[PDB]
Amino acid sequence: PMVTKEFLKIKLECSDMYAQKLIDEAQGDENKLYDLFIQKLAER
Amino acid sequence: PMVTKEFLKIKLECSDMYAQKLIDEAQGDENKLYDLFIQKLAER
Amino acid sequence: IYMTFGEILKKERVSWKLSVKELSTLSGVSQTYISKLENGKRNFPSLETIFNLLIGFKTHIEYKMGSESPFYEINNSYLDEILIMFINSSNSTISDRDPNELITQFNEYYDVTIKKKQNENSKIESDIFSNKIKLVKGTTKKEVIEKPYFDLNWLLTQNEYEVFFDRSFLLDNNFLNKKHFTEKDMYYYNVLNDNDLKTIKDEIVVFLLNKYNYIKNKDDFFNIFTNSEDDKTKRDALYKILYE
Amino acid sequence: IYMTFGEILKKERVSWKLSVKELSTLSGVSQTYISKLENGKRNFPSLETIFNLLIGFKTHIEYKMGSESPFYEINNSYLDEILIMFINSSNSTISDRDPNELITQFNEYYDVTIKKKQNENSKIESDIFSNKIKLVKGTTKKEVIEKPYFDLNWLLTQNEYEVFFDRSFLLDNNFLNKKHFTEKDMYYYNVLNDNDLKTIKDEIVVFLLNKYNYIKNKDDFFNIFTNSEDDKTKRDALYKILYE
Repeated sequence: PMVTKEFLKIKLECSDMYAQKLIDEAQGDENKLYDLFIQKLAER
Repeated sequence: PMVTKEFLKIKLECSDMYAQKLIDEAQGDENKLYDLFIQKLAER
Repeated sequence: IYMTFGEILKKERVSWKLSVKELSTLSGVSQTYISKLENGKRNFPSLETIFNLLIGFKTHIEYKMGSESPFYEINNSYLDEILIMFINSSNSTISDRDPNELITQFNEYYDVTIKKKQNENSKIESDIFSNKIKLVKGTTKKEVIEKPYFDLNWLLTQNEYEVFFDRSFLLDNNFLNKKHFTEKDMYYYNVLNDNDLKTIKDEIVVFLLNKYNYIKNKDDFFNIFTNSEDDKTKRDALYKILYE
Repeated sequence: IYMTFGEILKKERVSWKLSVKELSTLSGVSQTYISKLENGKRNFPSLETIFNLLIGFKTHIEYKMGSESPFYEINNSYLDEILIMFINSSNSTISDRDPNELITQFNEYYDVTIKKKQNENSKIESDIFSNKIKLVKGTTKKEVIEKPYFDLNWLLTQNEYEVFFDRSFLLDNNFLNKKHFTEKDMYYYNVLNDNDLKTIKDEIVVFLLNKYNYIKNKDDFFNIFTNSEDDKTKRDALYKILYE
C-alpha cells in the first residue's frame, strides 16, 4: 500500500479521500479486501 | 394466370395496371419469368 | 366509358395503399386539394399539379418495387400509361393528347425539378452529410434537425445523453440488492450502460460489414455521388472506391 | 493549515474529473457562481448552496462507484467527511461546527429535495414513462422532448422516419447496378431497410434477455417503483413481479 494507491485515484477517477476510504475497507487485510477490491474494479 | 394475379396486387400492394405490367414481362412464359417473378418477390 | 380524373386518382392512390397525407408528402400537393380533387369539389387540375402527383407515385414506386433494372423499365412505362389515363379523363381539358409530347414534357419537367432539389440540398450539404436530418419514411421529404437523432450509429456512440430501452427487458443494473433504492433511478432503470452500447454497436458493425460494402472515404464517396456530373461517369468512380 | 472553501471545491471537482458545466448540471448551482467561488471572486457561500453542491457529487459518485451495499456506506461516510471539510474552510463562517447537527441537517435537506423532485416527476409521469425524455448522461437532470428519440427500442421499431448509419458501412442497397441512380438516393444510401432494423432489434432483444431480467407488467412495475411508499416494503413487491 504505502502511498502507491494513486493507481486507484487515476483508473476509478475518484478523489484522494475516497481512494483512502476504499483502502480503509479491510485496511491492512488487502488479502481479505481483494474479493471486493476486484468487484467494480473487475467488471469495469 | 387468367385474372388470378390479385395475389400480386395484395402481397406487393401495387396497382392492378402495375401487376399486369409485371405479368407483361415474359408474358405466357411464366416459366422464363419465375427467375425474376421470384426476385423482389423472394427477398421481400 | 372513361372515369373522371378524381375517380382515377383515388383508384391509384388506394391501390398503392397510400393515404392522402402520405401522397401529399410524396407530392408537393396539399392534403386538402388532393381530397377535393377526388370528390370533384375541385375541377380538373393544372398540368403542373398532375406532373407533381406522378412525381409523388414515382418516389413511392421506387421505394416499394425498386430502382433496379428489371423494374426501372416497368416503372417509367407505368408512370407514362397513368399520365395518359389522367389527360384522357372524362372531365379532361387536354385535346393535345399526343402522348409523346406530354410524356417528353413530363420527363423535361422532372429533370428541371431534380436540379432545384439538388441545389437546395447543396445549401444544407453539412446537415445532410452529418445526418442532422428528419427524413419521412418512404419519402425523400426531409426536415433539418439540431442533432442526428435518427442516425442509429450516433445514438449508440454519443456521450451527451442516457440511452433507454422499452420499460421491459430492463433492470440493466443486476445489482438490485443496494439497500435504499438508487436516488431517482427508480425512474431510469431503462438506461443502457457504456459496456452494453459498445457491444451492440460492434454487433451491428459486424452484421453490416459481412453484407453490403464498407466505404473507405466518407467526405469523398458522398461528394462525387451528389453533383451535376453524368450518371455513367460517376458509377465508374464509385466502383473505384469500393474496388481499388 | 486549512485551505479556503474555493480551493477545497476545485480539489474535489477536479479529482472526480468533473467540469464546472458538468457539476453545475449535477447541482442546482450556475456555471458562473461555481467558477467565482473557486477563484474567491465570491465569498464563502450559503449553507444551502453547499448542500446543493454535495447533492451534485452525491448523484455523480452513485453513477461512477455505484449505489451497491459495499460502496453505499463508503459514499454516505465520504459526503459527510467533505461537508465537515467545507465548514472547516479557512474562510468558513460556521462556528456551530458540531458535525452531527450539520450531517443530520443535510440528510433532512436531501429528503425534502427528493420529495420535491418526485412530485415534479409525477406531473410528467406520462413523458417519463413513454421515455419522451432527454436525460443528460451521468445526471438525473432531464428535459421533456416531443418523441422518445433516445429510446433505442423506439428508434428501431418506429415507422415515421428513415433510420441511418454513419456514412461508412453503407450501400445498404447491394443493387448498385440500376442504370440511372435512384432519385435523390445518391444522398440517402445510409438508410437501413425494415428487414435489417428487425434483425438488429431481435439481436438486442436476445442479448439483453439472456442477461438482466424481463419485466412482465410495465404500467405496474413502474407505478410501484415511483411513489412515497417505504423502500423495504416495495423491494419485496418488485421481487414478486421478477419471481412469482
